[PDB]
Amino acid sequence: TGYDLSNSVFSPDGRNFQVEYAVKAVENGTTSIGIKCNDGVVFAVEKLITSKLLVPQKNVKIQVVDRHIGCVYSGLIPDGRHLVNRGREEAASFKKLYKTPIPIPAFADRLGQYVQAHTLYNSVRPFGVSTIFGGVDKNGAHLYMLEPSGSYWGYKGAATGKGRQSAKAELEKLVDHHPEGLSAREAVKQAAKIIYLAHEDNKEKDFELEISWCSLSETNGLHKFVKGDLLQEAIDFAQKEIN
Amino acid sequence: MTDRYSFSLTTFSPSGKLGQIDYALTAVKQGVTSLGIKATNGVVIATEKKSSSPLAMSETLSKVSLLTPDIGAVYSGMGPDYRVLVDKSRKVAHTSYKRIYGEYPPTKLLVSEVAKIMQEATQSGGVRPFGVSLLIAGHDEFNGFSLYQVDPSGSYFPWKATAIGKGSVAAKTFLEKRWNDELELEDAIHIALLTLKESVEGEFNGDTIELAIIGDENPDLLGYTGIPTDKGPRFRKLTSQEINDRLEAL
Amino acid sequence: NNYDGDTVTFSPTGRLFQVEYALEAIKQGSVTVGLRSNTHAVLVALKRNADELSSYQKKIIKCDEHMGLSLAGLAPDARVLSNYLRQQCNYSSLVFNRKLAVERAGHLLCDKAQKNTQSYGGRPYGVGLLIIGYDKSGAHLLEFQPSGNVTELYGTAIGARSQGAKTYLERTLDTFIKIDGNPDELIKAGVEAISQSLRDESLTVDNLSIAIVGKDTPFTIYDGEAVAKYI
Amino acid sequence: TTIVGVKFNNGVVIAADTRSTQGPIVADKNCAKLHRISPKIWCAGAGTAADTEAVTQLIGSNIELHSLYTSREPRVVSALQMLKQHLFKYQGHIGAYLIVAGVDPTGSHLFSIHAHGSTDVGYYLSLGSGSLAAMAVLESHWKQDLTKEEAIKLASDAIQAGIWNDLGSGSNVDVCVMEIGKDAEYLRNYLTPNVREEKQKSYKFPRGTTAVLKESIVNICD
Amino acid sequence: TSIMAVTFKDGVILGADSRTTTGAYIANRVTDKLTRVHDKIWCCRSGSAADTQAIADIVQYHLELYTSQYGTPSTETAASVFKELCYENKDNLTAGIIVAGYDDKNKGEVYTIPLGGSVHKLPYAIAGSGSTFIYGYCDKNFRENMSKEETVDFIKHSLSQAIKWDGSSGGVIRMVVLTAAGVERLIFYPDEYEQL
Amino acid sequence: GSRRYDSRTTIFSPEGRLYQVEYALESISHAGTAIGIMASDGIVLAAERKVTSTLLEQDTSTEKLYKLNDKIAVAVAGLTADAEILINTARIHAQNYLKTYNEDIPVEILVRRLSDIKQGYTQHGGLRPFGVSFIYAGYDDRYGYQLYTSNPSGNYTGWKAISVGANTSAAQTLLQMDYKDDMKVDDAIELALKTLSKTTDSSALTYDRLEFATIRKGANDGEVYQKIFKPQEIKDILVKTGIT
Amino acid sequence: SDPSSINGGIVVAMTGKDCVAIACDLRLGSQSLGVSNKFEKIFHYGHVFLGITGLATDVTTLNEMFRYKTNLYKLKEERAIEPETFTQLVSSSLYERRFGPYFVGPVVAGINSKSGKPFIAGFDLIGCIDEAKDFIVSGTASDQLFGMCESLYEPNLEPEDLFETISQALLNAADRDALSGWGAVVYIIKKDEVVKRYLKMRQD
Amino acid sequence: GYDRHITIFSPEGRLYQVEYAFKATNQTNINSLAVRGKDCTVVISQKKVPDKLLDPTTVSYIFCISRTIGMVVNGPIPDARNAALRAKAEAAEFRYKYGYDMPCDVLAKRMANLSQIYTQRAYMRPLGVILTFVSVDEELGPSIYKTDPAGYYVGYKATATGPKQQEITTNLENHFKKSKIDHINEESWEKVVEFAITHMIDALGTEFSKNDLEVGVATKDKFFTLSAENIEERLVAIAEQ
Amino acid sequence: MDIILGIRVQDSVILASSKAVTRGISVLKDSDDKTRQLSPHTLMSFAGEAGDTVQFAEYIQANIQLYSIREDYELSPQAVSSFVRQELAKSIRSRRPYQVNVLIGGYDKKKNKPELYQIDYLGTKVELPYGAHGYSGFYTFSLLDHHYRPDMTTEEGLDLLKLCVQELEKRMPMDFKGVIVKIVDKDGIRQVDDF
Amino acid sequence: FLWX
Amino acid sequence: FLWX
Ligand SMILES: [Cl-]
Ligand SMILES: [Mg+2]
Ligand SMILES: [Mg+2]
Ligand SMILES: [Mg+2]
Ligand SMILES: [Mg+2]
Repeated sequence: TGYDLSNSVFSPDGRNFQVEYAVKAVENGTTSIGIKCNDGVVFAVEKLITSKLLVPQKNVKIQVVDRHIGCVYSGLIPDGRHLVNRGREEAASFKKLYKTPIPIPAFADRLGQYVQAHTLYNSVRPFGVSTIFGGVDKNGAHLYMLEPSGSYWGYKGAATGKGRQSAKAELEKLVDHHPEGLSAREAVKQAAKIIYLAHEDNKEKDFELEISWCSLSETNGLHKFVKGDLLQEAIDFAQKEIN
Repeated sequence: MTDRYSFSLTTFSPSGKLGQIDYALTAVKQGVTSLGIKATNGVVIATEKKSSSPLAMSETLSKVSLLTPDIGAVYSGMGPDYRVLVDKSRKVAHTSYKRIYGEYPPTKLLVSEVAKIMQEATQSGGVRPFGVSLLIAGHDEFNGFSLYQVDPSGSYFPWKATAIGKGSVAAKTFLEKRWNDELELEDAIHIALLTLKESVEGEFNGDTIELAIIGDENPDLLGYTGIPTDKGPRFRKLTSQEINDRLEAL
Repeated sequence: NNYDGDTVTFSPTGRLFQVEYALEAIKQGSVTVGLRSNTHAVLVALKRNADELSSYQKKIIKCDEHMGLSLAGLAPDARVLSNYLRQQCNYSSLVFNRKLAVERAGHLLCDKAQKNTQSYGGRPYGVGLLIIGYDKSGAHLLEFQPSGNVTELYGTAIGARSQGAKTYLERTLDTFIKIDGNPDELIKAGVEAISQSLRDESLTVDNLSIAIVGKDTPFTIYDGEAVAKYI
Repeated sequence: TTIVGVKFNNGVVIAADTRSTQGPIVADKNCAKLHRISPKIWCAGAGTAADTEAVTQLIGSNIELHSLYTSREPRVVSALQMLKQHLFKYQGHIGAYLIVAGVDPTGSHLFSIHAHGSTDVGYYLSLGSGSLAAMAVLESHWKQDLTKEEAIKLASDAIQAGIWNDLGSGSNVDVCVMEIGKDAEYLRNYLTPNVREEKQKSYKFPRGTTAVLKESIVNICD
Repeated sequence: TSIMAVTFKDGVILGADSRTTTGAYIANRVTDKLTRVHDKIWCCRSGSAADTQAIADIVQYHLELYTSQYGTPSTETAASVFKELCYENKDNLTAGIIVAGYDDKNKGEVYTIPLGGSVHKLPYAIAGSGSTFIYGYCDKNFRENMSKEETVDFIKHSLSQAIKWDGSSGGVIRMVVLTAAGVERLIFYPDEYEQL
Repeated sequence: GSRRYDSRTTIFSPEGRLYQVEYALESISHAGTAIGIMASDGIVLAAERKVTSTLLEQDTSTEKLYKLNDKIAVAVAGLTADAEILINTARIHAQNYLKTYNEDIPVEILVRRLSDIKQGYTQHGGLRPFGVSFIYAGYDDRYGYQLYTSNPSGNYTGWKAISVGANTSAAQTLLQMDYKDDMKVDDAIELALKTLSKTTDSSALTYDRLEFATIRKGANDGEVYQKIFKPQEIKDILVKTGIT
Repeated sequence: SDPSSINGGIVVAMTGKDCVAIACDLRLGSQSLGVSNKFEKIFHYGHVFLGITGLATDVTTLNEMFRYKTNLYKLKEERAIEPETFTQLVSSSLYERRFGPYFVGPVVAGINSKSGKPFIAGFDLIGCIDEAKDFIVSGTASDQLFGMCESLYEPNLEPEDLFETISQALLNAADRDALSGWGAVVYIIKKDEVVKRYLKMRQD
Repeated sequence: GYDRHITIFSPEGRLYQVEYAFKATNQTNINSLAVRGKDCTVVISQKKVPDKLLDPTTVSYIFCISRTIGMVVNGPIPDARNAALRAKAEAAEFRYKYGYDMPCDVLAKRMANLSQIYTQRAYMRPLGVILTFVSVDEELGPSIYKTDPAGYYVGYKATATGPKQQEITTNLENHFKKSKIDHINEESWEKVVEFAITHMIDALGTEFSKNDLEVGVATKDKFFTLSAENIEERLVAIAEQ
Repeated sequence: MDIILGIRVQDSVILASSKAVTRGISVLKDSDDKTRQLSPHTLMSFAGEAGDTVQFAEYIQANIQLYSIREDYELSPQAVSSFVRQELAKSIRSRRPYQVNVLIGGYDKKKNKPELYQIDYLGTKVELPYGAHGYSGFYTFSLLDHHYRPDMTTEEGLDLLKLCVQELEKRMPMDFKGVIVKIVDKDGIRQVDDF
Repeated sequence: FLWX
Repeated sequence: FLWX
């Protein structure tokens, strides 16, 4: 054997073991989710409070690309930052040449082709992050999830990290119970609940909730963080549901 | 990133063998039988068209390739490796000869350029040798008709007649009995079809056999008239019909 | 085991051993403490000597008039990263006439450390940093790890027996955070914190290294007879 | 130089004069301005003689390699695109003015290329110093639905206008006819209306007229 | 040269003369200065024939590759690609281009790109040597939300004057109509437009 | 990364030998024998073709003996393809020298440069060395007739008579036995063939398995002639000496 | 400062019955100053003859360059280059320096060893080929040579007659040019013998 | 045994990384099928959307390379999208350089030559994909050309790819033995799509809903994919016969 | 720089080179040796642009000295001249060409013959019985055409050279402060101290 | 220097 | 140059 010692090597199965190993680093990370709604998308993430010494609200994990795209990730946080830095270059060069802000599907493939490139050579390591991202373009709302292999699809709901199975089960219920669609303000409250429910799989340390959203009506198609009254309203909704 | 493989993947073993060249020759041995016979007034190169599937159109896949109007090539071994070698061989005939001397290279010098490309894959960083042996038949004014074999090592030898690949050992013994220095081109085509029938197992007709000649100039294939010195290509690929005609008087 | 040859290889459980070994170099390094109020941020560093004839390895580096760090691990790697921060702080000044935000400083170090953990031939940085600064949003303290993970904290400590100081600061959090407009009292809390990480050795005059930045205080380092006040 | 292209129902015909000049001196009285890019794509060239010949051979070479790669007869638009991209790159420093004509699977085509890399489409075109003499004849006699024999007559008449009236053009008329479904026929010296009259005298010198200092056998052998 | 594009109720119409000149010699009297960069994005070319053809060919390449990946590009996107080439290579190019296209959302749109490489979105645009003579006429006569027949007349009368006064403009008046219906090519001969 | 698959072609053994040079020499020891013999009035180059087939075209063939310029030739032992790369380099180096100084290249200068190229492949670049040994037979107006050999190490030495390839041990003993300094070309021709005839792995030495060349001053007055022997000429010289 | 007319000199080539002739002057000067009366402008690579007029440093450089190329040609092809092929090599080599050219007016002459056909050709400095049945001219007195050749020349001259015609063409053209003359050389080329004659001409 | 890790020859003259890349082809567990009409070329592929959270519209293995050329992939989506983007770039560049639309067979050869390089150069891995290119070529007419990780390519009368490829192949072979021709003798592309789906149902032995299939159609001067409703209309036609 | 002459006689080559180094309206030096020994039997005189002359001479000298050590052999005068010409022939199409003109006087020990080569800054080489560079030629060439014989002795060659220097001192506008004379023969290179 |  |  030894097929798993080098990136971009096919095993006799037809598998790249180094990519499958990167997935393990993602499964180890904190829970992050995405919810597609009527006219936009909602992103939420679990921030483990390691110590009292962590400054609340001042270790932001959700990152904006251009002005209209939100990116959240689970796994090696630095690898995620490197991917968003690339995303920001791709979105800048697209806007520079074509004038229009980059469509979400176009943006998704720009990350997709880049992550896939890091499975083509033994001189690079695959990305140790699953990335949930999306926003609002001319064709409406789009939610995407991107994996270390370079694999990505469009999603109604997405979840990755240690509490992915718990989150996925809760996401599948929303899709079934709301076929006509979920509203932006509803999706924020649901996002809070699903992070709190998915925290059961990571319950040693207590956590800090962080939510962001793009909505054609609520944020005018731009990416904004949920803060103050709207955040506390979503936390209270989630606190009521666990009890 | 970047090609970090700047070192040889082909090195000498303690026994003095170059492993990757030996292994490349093993790949050629597994390859389908192709042969070449040199007559007094022409050269014939022939091979079986091993069809991957009966749904596949074996006309689209060309094992016998025109390199210049007066030079043709056939192979045994890995088809993809052959395809890119034909592309490089056609281009090098232009860049390193025709664009300098305003005429097509003689057979031996084009063979020498193809050999050089295959030798470099034997020594250059981060590459395996080519898994093919070529048979290159050609004509030129000052050397006349000639037939050459080119091996993965980059070595080339001139032949009166030879075969390469699957049943080459038996095919070479067959050619030794039949070959003389007074063979006319039609006699050489006849022997080529007899020799190839031994190695072919399934169907033997103009649709499963690929055969080309280096013979007389073909003015009809030139595409234009008015220049007396330009008399047309000596390379001609025999049609499916033309092969079947000679298989009746076999 | 078989997956620690270089930084480009993941382990079957999804670990980067070369990064974890770089993290180990910090634990071997001498203790350094960081803590802040709303007005001031303080670095306290226990310096280490080769023997009694040798000098004490300087732990604290100035990056700009409003920013600087303390180091624990490979000092040459701290020099490379501190030199990079000096340039980024300096670029912000010359081009934008703008003091570099302590948060951006962290983001830049993170992205520089990360590139060394994904590429063949290179190696991770073998040092941890505590960056203090005063910018347009008040006092800040950062913890840099060579994995690329940068974290904003009220207080922390890195190096050998850092857990002692980190537990103390976790208890004292409510007290030292409200030491506003009093440099000497915030340092005393930092000196008392690092004292929880001492074994057999005590704080002497050429042993202790203190740095402070604040509202009306440029980043200034205190060594020798200047720190005798706090023993 | 005078070069023309004329379209007829089943193909295209290009013609040219045979005069090469160095300033006011005629360097070549019978030079060939008609070049084969491919068997059924021919080119007429005006401007710097070396530039027209070099650019014709380079694209002709690349078209042959492209034809072998694609297993398809080359197209005029391919020769046109490769030429105009090459000429544009050199910002007019390659002084080649070409009439590109030919037949391909798409049909019959006639284009002109200027040194700066502009291309024009037409049923009749003329380039070179004698283009205005030629274009006068073409504008007078050209009509839609020319026959082969009419297009050759019109093309050669347009060149003759250049030969007689333009000092840059002279000697003979070369023609190339590219008809659909047929081999292109290159008619080298189609007309020779400028034959040198018998000289009044033979200037053959009595043997020994020239004074000689030394003789020696030169060794050409090994 | 005399070129213009006019927006109207159903879309946009592009007009141009058919004359190419070296000095006072007319090299081509039946030039097609209306060139396709996409199914319903066309441009009018003025200035260097060589430069405008090279630019148009590159833009057509960029929009074909854009279409393969992100589907139909906007008229604004096409104008942006023209601008990028014209602006970044301003020192080596003599090209005044009018970009005109039909979206189904945005309807008819006209962008003009002068020598500088600047972009200007306008209800209608005129450019080329002959345009100078019809600024007065076009300003007085242009109305927004004209019909097809009104816009064809406006362009025909406008270029007719441009051709009459400018030696550098002449031949036929080519036009290209861009609507939801599709793409329609129109031609008008001297015997018609001269005696308007 | 790629470190895993690097043979390290340019390193020392614990004994201070170059692995790849030693293994390349082992490769050459299986190649057809080539002999050079230097006489007072010319040089002989003889070489045994590797186990010939009866359908090999013998007359329009070149395996062993190559021409570098009008005054210098080489006999090859090893990979023919490798040799042809080095020969084309040597042919160019000769023309560069002629272009620069308007004088034919001295033999040693050409040999040193070709040997310096081989040396490079043993010290840097991480590539395999050339699996080739040369016998250089040449003439210049400084040293007259000269025999050299070069090997994959890039080391070269001068010789009165030398062999490379197969059975050099046996071949060198026979040459050392029958060679003398006042020898003529016609005598050296006989010695070269007699040596191959005894050291050959074949049953009997025949014309079709031999390449032969002489560099005499046998042209007309103070000029050198290279003679690459034709099949019929080898057949005649083989009968004349009484081997067949 | 016109490179083609600093050093001065002329070459002329003519075809006869189963023969070719190539001739050149011997002057090398620095404008008005005559420096050398031994500077030959005709070289040969096997049986192919090349005359070169123009800047003398480029005449020398190109001779050395074509010797180099024809030597490698012969080693690889195992035969002497033919005039038609050499003509193409000259053209390629000159056009390689399209935007930094050799200031030369080369002239190829020789008999194809296979066909036995007499062959001559001329080139501009950029490599354009001028093929001719009758004659090729080159140099500072090319106008004069064109006038002499066009009047004196007739087809199918015997080697001994062709010698008189080319010699009188060169001599009388050189005497009307300030930068040409100072001696002349004429090569008479038959299938398998070549005679080289030095002409007696006025030394001013 | 490092001769199994990179693209160098094994003692028996094999490239194991090429062979393992072929096995990656079937990792998706999807079967594709291509057939030629008189005027058209139809390609059909199975569409499996296991996750309920997936947006099914974004799940596709068929790509519009150029206006005329369509491509279906058998293999993982990352390598599929890698191959698609390159093919799109290559087809666009070809049109710019040579002034006419890249033919289906020439693109196939170009992509196959790229694949061949990954089998000879060590630093590049082969893509674990089989690319099926379809068009109506203006010279050769209805065209199917297929590329694999070995760098092999050939034209096809019809073809199938995936785990149950052999069953679909013999099903088509038996039809062309019967019909005695090289294509589906049918006027409209609608009925050629119906043929393609019918013969896939017979070979695989499974029934299809509108969301179980993905259809691409090449006509003269455009290639297009069918919506769920276009397929549903097509499934209704088969059922009512 | 200005005046450099060369006369090849029966058994030797004689190089005369002016001693003046002028810059503006000041003769800075009147004892300048405008020559380098390339090898024991090869001498090169040089004249042209300031700086370029010495820089080029010393560069050639270094290369010929390197060849001598490497091969333990002296390059023929013909070989040295061919090398020097090619360096100048490269130079002329450089960014900044060497504006240096040279005479190469050598004794070929193999042929037992003196050889004089005249090379200008373009790389124009000629073998001559007598040569000059700059305006000197306009006087000395016609004088030597008259008085020169090919079978002259070294003493006759020096008298013929005195005749040239006298003519140049009479008719040349500039004061070149006399010449340094050097003889190249079978015994090598020696300088005439009293001229 | 064709213009439009 | 030679023109045409
Ligand atoms: Cl390719
Ligand atoms: Mg007008
Ligand atoms: Mg005169
Ligand atoms: Mg005079
Ligand atoms: Mg590989």
